Amino acid sequence: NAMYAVYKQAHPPTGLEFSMYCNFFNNSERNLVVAGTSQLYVYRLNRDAREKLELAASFSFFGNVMSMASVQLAGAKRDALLLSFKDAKLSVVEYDPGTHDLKTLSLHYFEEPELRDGFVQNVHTPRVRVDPDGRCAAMLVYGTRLVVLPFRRSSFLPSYIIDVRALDEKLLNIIDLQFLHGYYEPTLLILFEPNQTWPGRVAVRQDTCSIVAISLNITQKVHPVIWSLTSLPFDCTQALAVPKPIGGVVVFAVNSLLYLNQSVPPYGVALNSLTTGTTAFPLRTQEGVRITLDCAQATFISYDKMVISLKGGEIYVLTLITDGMRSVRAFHFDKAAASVLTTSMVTMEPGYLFLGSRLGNSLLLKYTEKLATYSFEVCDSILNIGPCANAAVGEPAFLSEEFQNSPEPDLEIVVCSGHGKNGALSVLQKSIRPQVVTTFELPGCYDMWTVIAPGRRHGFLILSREDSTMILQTGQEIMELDTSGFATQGPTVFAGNIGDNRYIVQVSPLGIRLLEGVNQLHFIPVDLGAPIVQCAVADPYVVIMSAEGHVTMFLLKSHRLALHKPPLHHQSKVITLCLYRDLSGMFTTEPTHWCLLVRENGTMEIYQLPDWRLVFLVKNFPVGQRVLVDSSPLVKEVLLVALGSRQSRPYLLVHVDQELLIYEAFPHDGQGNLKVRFKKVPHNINFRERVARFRYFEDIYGYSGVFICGPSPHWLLVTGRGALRLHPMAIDGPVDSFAPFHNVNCPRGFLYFNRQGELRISVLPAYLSYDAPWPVRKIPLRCTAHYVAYHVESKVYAVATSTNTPCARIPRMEKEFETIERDERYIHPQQEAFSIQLISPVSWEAIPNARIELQEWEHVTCMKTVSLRSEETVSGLKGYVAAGTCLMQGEEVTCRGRILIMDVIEVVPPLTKNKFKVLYEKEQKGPVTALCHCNGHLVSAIGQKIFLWSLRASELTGMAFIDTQLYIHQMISVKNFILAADVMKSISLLRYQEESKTLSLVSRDAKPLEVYSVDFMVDNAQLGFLVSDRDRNLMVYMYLPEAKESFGGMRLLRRADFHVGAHVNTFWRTPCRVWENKHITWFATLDGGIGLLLPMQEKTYRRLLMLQNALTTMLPHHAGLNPRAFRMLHNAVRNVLDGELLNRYLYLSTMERSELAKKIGTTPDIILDDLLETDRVTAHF
Amino acid sequence: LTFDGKRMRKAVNRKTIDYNPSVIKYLENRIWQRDQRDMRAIQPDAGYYNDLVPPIGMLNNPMNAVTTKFVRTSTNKVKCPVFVVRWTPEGRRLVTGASSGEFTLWNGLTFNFETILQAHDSPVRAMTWSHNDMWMLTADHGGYVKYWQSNMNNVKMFQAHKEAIREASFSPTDNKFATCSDDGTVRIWDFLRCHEERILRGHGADVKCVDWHPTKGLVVSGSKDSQQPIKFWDPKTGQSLATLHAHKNTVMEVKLNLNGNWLLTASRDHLCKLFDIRNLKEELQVFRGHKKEATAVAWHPVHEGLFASGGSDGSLLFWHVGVEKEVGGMEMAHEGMIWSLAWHPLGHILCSGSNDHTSKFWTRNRPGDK
Amino acid sequence: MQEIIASVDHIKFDLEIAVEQQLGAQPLPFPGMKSGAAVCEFFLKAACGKGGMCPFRHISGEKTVVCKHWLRGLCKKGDQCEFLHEYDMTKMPECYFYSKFGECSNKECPFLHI
RNA sequence: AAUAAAGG
Ligand SMILES: [Zn+2]
Ligand SMILES: [Zn+2]
Ligand SMILES: [Zn+2]
Repeated sequence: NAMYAVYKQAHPPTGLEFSMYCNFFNNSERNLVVAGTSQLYVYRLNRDAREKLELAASFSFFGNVMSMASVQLAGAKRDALLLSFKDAKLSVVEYDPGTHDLKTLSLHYFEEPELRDGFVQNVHTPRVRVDPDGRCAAMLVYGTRLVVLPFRRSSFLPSYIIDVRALDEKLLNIIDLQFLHGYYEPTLLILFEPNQTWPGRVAVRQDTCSIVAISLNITQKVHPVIWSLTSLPFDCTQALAVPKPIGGVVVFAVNSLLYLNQSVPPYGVALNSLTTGTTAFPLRTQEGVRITLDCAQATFISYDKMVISLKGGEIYVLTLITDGMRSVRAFHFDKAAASVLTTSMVTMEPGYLFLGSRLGNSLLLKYTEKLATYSFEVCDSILNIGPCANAAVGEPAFLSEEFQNSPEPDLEIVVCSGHGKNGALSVLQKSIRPQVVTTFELPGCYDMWTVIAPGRRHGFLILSREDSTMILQTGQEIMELDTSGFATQGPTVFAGNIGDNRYIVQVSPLGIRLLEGVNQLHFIPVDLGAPIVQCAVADPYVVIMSAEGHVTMFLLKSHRLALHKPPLHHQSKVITLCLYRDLSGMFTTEPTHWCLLVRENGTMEIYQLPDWRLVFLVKNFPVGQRVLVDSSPLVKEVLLVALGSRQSRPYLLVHVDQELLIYEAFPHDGQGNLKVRFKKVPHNINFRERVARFRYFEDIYGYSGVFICGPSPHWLLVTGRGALRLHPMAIDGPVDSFAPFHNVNCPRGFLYFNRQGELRISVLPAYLSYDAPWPVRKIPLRCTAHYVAYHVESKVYAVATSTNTPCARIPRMEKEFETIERDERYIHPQQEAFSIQLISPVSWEAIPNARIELQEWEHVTCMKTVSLRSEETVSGLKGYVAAGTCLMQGEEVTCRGRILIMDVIEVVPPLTKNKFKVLYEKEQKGPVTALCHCNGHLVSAIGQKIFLWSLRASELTGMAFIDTQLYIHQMISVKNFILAADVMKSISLLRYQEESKTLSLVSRDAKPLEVYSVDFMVDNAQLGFLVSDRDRNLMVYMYLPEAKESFGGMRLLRRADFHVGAHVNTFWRTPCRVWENKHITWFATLDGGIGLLLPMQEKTYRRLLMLQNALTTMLPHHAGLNPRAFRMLHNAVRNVLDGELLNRYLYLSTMERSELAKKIGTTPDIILDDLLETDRVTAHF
Repeated sequence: LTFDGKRMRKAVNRKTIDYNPSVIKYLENRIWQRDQRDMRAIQPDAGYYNDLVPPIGMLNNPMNAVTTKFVRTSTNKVKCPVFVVRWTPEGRRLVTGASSGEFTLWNGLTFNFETILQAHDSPVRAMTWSHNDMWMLTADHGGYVKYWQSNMNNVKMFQAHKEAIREASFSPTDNKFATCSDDGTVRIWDFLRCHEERILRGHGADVKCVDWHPTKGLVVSGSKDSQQPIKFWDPKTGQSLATLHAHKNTVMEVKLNLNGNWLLTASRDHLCKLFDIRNLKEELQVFRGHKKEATAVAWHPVHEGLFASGGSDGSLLFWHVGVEKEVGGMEMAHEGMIWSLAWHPLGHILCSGSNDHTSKFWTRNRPGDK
Repeated sequence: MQEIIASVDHIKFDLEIAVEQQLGAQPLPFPGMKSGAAVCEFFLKAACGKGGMCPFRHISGEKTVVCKHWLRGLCKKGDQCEFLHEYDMTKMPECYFYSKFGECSNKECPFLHI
């Protein structure tokens, strides 16, 4: 009796961790390779349109990247990336220029239990270093085994392992390792400390750290020591290799700065003055400086200077003052600027600097000069929304009054993002809600065109209809112009603008006519054997296609339309075509003109104009292959557009039977043919239930892009960065006609038909940004946000936040406060103060003067929206906001707490209509560590007991307690049950009885496990418990009394596992859209992604399991990793699919789909039914 | 001198070593730190009284758990030498068994007397908890094994050996256990019935330690016998898998590590030995430095290479596996011999019960002390 | 997540069926034990099957004052103790240290001073 | 009630 489920990645993670600057694509330009957990982004630095970074490529892995390096091999024409994955995996990959993807050059597994020396748990991450002269690489695996990989003058050789502790001067506890600059042989400088100590034991032992220079001879596997030093300060943190011609290392310790070299006494300098009685090293004070160098990032921006990002944000510029022979004499600090909490840092082109951050938005900065001072300027920022510490689910404020009266609810996710000076609230929605400015009722009409007439504001709304048409004047008020030069007599097949909007062309199934306002200039009748059915305008060309397959071209020569017949004599009937006015520079063999044509015999072709010359052909087009290549199923539509900055990135959209296909053009290179190929793009758009379904707009709110109409409508947007954004819009129904619009009521807006015969003139709600994986609004708090709680009846957000101050006192046993008194150069402690704010979803600005400050040293350990019984509401319950507080003085003070029940009320004021009503605030006889509700009671966790309180007449009244585990830190209830979570024991299932007033332990997981959070997998008449652990694993346990190993029911049996690959700290869950009482269970990971588990049937689970095995064994994967060993724990039960792999079936041609479904036995229609139904069921937010 | 709990003593501000501030600090560091490569270093200064995380907060430094700071000494009023000390599974409190057969229950936060019970009719020698935290199992001198519940109630008392039982341990499923005796045999028992499955008759005399394995079915024993000091057993079968000639004196204790790869043993020839449980032909390493015998050993419950030991002279030393020389220690911790050690389930307090009639509490050091 | 969006009230669970019927339950292996157990429903409605050795808490008598050892979790007379195992601070015993002398040393004294 | 006060 198990529970099956799919996993899905509802939002890719955002926080970046590594950055590098290398020749990724080729040896012409260099560009920025940044990484994340399981993600890789190659950005191209622009200098126009004002610097911005254009996303050039993006890849994802079945493995969390643990390190990254670059190398320039022997005969290669680009740099190879050496990536490092879990416990030992060194994978060397490269760029594939003929397919625009990432090829795996080699894969190295160094995972054998002989290498662990006994220890089962691994705490020593892989660390990959590369020699500056690209002559070898090193990888420190398991904290002991130094793997050496030479490169050839196949550019690879047999790697070999070294016992780093077998060397003379046995190494232990390695801190960090580097290669030096300026040696005839490669040389690894290792910083370690043989005799380890603790900041509580520096009185007993110090001067522990040492360094060694291991000169690696790769030709005959010899590696002696050349120089070592000992007794260095106990808390050395980092090593920095100093480029030539200075040439040494710079070693950071928490309180000092050291420079080391050959034949040079260690030049050390103490920065703050906590080096008193903790080092016997000779440290000379640094005068006008008082800082600490832990958790600091550093990079050299010249041979002499370097930049340092401290633990708090401040950016300094260190200069290595030298003698006449570049022997570092003294140092110089200089506080340049302040910035974000970096997590990496790299120097780009001279003048630029990328500060990578997983705690806030990554920043590209610029530095100019003015012995030198550098000022910094934020040039650009990459959005980040992690770590997602907590998440509330609240409803948006305004919804256009037509979109109400709808069954599906309208929801919104507020998330506690960032840390420190960078703590914000991220508001996320998934769809788009068009702000409906006005509505009409025009039944009968089935198509429209919005054309500019006489500064690019739209004139006539050329509508269309069955037998006749209709035209609206639309300058100030939407008024039906009648009796005009246009053709109202028949059904219009096209309408546009030619000659920089100076003209109009209305194409009808009898001829074409060109206009100049209301009056027509010219009309030429078109008869060729068949009626017109297709028309495509690229200024100054017009190409019209017939209902049978003839083609004819027009242009505007100096003033009406001129006839021309294209010499495309061929034996295959034509089905579709389009024109393309290229402003970019990619289509070569400055604007040019291109005609993309599709025939009946499968083929596709691309002609240049006006000559109608062949430059590119594809044999088997409608199948949907993955790279379109120049060769020497009912295709319904085809559209080729240029997007990005200044029309830089061309895509090809295709509507084939029930399928959407998206290609992006990339360059490549018979002879005399188009130098372009077309790589397929993955997506999740569903076309399942002669007018165009693709609608190009530019500047609908400031954005260029396309609208994909149909049963599942979508917005395809691209911005200054070439990041493609695919946003749903299904609040209205299935859209079936669209038009970009610009008036005095809808300035930079749009208008569209739905399928109830209604026009809607609308604009984009101008408070979210649409250049993000989801539409997001960031809200900076300048502090740290811990807990967020949407209070319902008030529609407000209660937010518990903190801020750091210096520290002055020290508590004692009768609670003396021994005041701290040090010299001037003393780095004070840090001390948090909490505040509980209100935030309004209307302006997303904090309500003025409704803020609860809390007593000094009083941390808040929890804040929830609990619904407690009361004789004032209909449903007998009502929601409050409760927060439990721990007053943590120190280790030697009996930690107490306090419970704080607030309400949010309505008062006579704009924003000041809401205030806190502190209904209860009282000290409890122990720490308060988590709380929830259970049928109207406040379930509090005080110390090591769990109490169930009743708030009557505004005073808490005990009713039951129970004795529990070490430290409860999470509790979640459902329907009389409670589920407690502990910090070293896994979980316990509890219960309450209104009648006898008795808690009771239903059962428990007797094994040990370090939980982060816990929730419920709700299924039809079943209930699992979803747990996430310290090891990035989700796990579903159940209560099965008749299971013969759930003995008396007194155990929880792990009925499913899954290795998500990321820490999850918060869950929530929503119903569906076979799915009767199944709930989707969502969560947010501490890396900035969103995910979901969906409960399934077994019948479907087995089919999709067969498919999953076939996909993982029959396809190649990026960097060779396999998606089976990546979803394993650390006994294993694995009743959970992958979801991120099943969607790869959607990315296969129909030939390959048929092959694989036959090698399983099933039918690709049934496969796609399962997959796409799982997709449409989880379409929320 | 009677102490019935009715004497009206004035208040006392008890010397406390609390863990809740440190745990709260750790829960707040989780959300914005990957691991200890994202940790801002604690300073050795007296004002950083809030920047301490528990042993789980840092796994790149086991040195923190070297508890050489005295806290509190817990002596009864009618003194007896202490034989075995065990934290209840949730760290709620601490239990001491002494040579009078009494259980003395001490608090685990302020360390004060809570209660006392007359448990055995004989010096209590063995005390251990099941892996599910439900059953406590005790053994006295020259006699019985008794079953205890979490509230310290006695549900079943059963004669096992005609002579003194020295140690015990549970099966990973807690359904069957072992007892080694002064009769030179190891008897393997069923639990729900008090039924004896096997008798193990390999030793020469006075099996004085036994221990099951966390996953496998192999039971280790250790004796006075200079000819077969350490032996292996298969419980269902009852056959000596191997024999281990490691110590030439009565091997006091024997400990299998939770990763299932390591054995550690301690003997009256001043030494402790770590053995790789699969390759028994050699000695994985020899922990030297004890001016007299070694009598008690205990692995740390969070860190995998850290353990503590105490000898016949009052010393208690702290050792780490990959490390050669002694890591830390306290020379005159007691006056008599340390009989039993116990780490706190969380790993920050160490209790040591000795032959000088007391039991002392040790904790981690404070930043920037004297 | 909220009681408005995802409302599991119209549903019955496997738990709620295997809890109020005591489905997986074996009798006690030793006589005399049961704090942290269900107040037996069958014994309330006079249908207790396990016969005195029921694995869940029997409530035979009526009791008046809170059990002094139960508050610390050390009561051995469970299911047969003379004193309530209920957390009702209005039915707590009287302070010895106040009733005899006249000055309690516990600032947070849970015992009824009077 | 079976040590609530076990800093005697
Ligand atoms: Zn009953
Ligand atoms: Zn009782
Ligand atoms: Zn009192």
